Amino acid sequence: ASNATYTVDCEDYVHVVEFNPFDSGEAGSLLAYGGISYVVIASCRFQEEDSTVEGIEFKTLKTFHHGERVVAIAWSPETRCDALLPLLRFATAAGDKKIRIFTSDFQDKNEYKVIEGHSGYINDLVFCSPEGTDIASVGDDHTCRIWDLDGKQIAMFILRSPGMSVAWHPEGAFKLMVAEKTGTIRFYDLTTHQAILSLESVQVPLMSADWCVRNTLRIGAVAGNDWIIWEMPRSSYPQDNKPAHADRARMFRWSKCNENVFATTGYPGKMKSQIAIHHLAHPQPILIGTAPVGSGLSWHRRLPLCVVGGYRKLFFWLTEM
Amino acid sequence: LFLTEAVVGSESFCTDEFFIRRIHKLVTDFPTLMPMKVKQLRNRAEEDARLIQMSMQMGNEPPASLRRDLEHLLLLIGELYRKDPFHLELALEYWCPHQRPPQRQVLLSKFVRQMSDLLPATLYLPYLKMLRGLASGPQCAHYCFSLLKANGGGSP
Repeated sequence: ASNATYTVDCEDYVHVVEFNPFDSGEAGSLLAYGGISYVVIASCRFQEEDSTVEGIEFKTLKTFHHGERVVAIAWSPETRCDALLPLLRFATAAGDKKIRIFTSDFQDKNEYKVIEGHSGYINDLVFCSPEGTDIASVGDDHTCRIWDLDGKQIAMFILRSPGMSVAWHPEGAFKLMVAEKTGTIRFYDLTTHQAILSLESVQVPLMSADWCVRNTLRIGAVAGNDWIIWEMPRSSYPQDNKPAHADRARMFRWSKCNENVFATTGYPGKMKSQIAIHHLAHPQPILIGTAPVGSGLSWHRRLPLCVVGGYRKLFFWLTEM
Repeated sequence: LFLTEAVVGSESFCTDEFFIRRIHKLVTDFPTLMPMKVKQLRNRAEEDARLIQMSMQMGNEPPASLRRDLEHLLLLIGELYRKDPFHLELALEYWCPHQRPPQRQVLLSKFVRQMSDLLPATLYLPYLKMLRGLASGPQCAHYCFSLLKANGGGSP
């Protein structure tokens, strides 16, 4: 088990962690993490980006009182730290089945809006517009729902099982990916409000799916114990299927810098949650990390670096390319 | 900036009367043929400047994304008339007392006065440099002299 390259202390348990995938106009990479009753927004700078930094410079920028356990965080594309018009916008899902949109100027103006209408737990959410006006959410009510920033439901797709992950297509307009617990991944067009296509996993339950940003034909997921890769439009069947974890895989995320590298996490388990970093050319994980109990997995935008939340700590692994 | 540094930079520009006339026409045609756009832009700039500057003044530093084209514009006017080889007292275009004041002369004179009304601290220097350039050619001397003198009759 590799030790984490960097470790940052947190006030409480980290339930979710997400790097800002967008350019905020700052030299540092923005990071959001959700606790039991709060969301923290921080800036991270690494020695690999700036030779004036020894290891990791971690600065808390803002803390938002949430009052509920945060389960998912989505960054808005409008998020900017530019000194002329700073705007922080992100969405959260929590155990109360509500979405909260937070807006801040990083000064005194801190607003949040509550969106209601899911009848079950929300499992995942994303901003599903380049303009950052629309939010997609999925949950245990067997719905995928589309919301404006006004909290009005624009659209609703009835699922055949609980929606487990949702992702916007990185290049193609109007394409939403929805991963269902029974192994089906569906693609929806938000203009026509129609399902375009599905993929099926060989294993169940399907727990997380992500798009490869560097190769928009590739989808990766975790189902049962295994990680699964599809290459579109070649087949509805997996191209690759290999073991990820000895007992239940939970999260899958593609590296933002390398189309052959991805991370998986094991389920919040008695054997301390393993992070496994995989490279498609290798039959085994290139790195196996241990986090004592960790939830959330996110990749840095530029560096070959991933973060996992744990017990009062963030753990960072740099992958040698 | 390019017209200021690269064109007039040439000391040979000092030579051709017809160089000065053409550029003079190009500069006078812009406020005459599209002043609406011109004014839009002026006001925009003044305002943005004021805003960001004041914001920083609270405790920050001015945004690296600033662009003072007006100041470059004021310097351009100052440098263009600064010295003319022809010595034809062309700067006369800046002064409105032959002609029952040609509409063009009135608008330009209004431009010089409008720029003096509630002058932001950031435009103070470019404006002086502009005036400096506009007071060449004796007739012009006297006229702008008096103009400004009276305008000061509080404007920084």
